[PDB]
Order: sequence, then C-alpha cells, then structure tokens
Amino acid sequence: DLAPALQALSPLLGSWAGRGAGKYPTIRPFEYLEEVVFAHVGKPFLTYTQQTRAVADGKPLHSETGYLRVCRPGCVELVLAHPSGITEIEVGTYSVTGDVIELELSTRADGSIGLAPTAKEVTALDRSYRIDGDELSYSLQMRAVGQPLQDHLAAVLHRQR
Ligand code: HEM
Ligand SMILES: [C-]#N
Repeated sequence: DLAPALQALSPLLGSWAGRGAGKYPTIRPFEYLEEVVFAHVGKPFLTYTQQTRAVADGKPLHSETGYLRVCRPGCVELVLAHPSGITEIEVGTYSVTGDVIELELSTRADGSIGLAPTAKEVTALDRSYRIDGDELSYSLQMRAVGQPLQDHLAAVLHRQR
C-alpha cells in the first residue's frame, strides 16, 4: 500500500482542519479557516490539497494543490499550483523525534516559482511544518511585491476523525 519512502510521513495522511492568521506590509491583516487533506496512490509522494475561507462569512480565500515528494528518505520536494496564477517548488528536509515531525522547505533551496503574466510578483516562499500527534502547525514566510522575506501566514490544524 504505502511506498517505503513515505513511512516517516505516514502521520500526515488524513484530513486536518483549523484556523490561522496572516499579514504583509502591503495589505491589512486577516484570519482564515483551513482544511487540508494528505493522501497517496502507492508511489513515493503524498497528494495534498488546501482550502481556506474567511472566519467571518466563510468566503473562499486561498487554496493550493499538488504533491509532497520524498527525494530519498529525509528529503522533500513540495510541488504546488495556486489559483492566483503562481507555481511553487519548495525543497528541504524533515526529522522524526518520536511523535514530532519537523519539515523545513524553501523555494530558495534549489526550488522554483513560476508567475503567470497577470500574477503578483512572488520571488521566495519558506515553509516550516510541525506535526505533533494530532496537531499540525506551520508558518510561511514570503519575499514578494518589493518586501523582504517575512511572515505571511501561520496556522494550527487538528486531525479529523
Ligand atoms: C492560507 C493561505 C493563504 C491565505 C488565507 C492568504 C490570504 C491573503 C489575503 C487575505 C491577502 C490580502 C487580500 C488579497 O490581496 O487577496 C493576501 C495577499 C497576498 N498573498 Fe496571500 N494567502 C495565503 C497564501 C499565499 C500564498 C501561498 C502566496 C504565494 C504563493 C500568497 C501571496 C500573496 C500575495 C503576493 C499577496 C498580495 C500582496 C500585495 O498585493 O501587495 N498568499 N493573502
Ligand atoms: C493569497 N492570495
């Protein structure tokens, strides 16, 4: 069933829901609700989909979809499409410390950003993920629209039954 390469990341599999917040120098701060699904099809990658919506009115905000590849155990390539007209490849590493997994990725570690002609200018994205039992937390830093690399997002999600 599960590819041997994915064994360390098996706790990621399933549905996650929670809430986060974000900011950037060029915008007003915001909050969001988030739903994530990790799945697989028997190969050395997870499938991944995210949908976010406004806490106030449940209006859809951001989504993202793609794949978490294991480039040999310990190595990850996160490959994503964004509905804002942007593609992202983040590269990095993970550690297992008992029930804690830590993933550290960046477009800056031989990753990629692609921009559609009508997209906003994003030039780097960094992601830090922590899975501690039934809790998934992350921060995302962004270099974009004239601003240095800095926080855009962070959230805390919980495993769904
Ligand atoms: C949970 C995921 C995310 C949420 C809820 C979110 C939410 C928002 C919101 C509400 C804004 C301000 C309103 C707007 O410009 O549409 C914004 C701006 C922005 N976001 Fe995000 N975002 C998320 C992820 C991302 C990702 C992954 C990227 C890059 C791929 C990104 C890039 C930007 C940029 C470039 C801006 C515009 C800044 C400007 O116009 O100066 N966001 N985000
Ligand atoms: C982010 N839109």
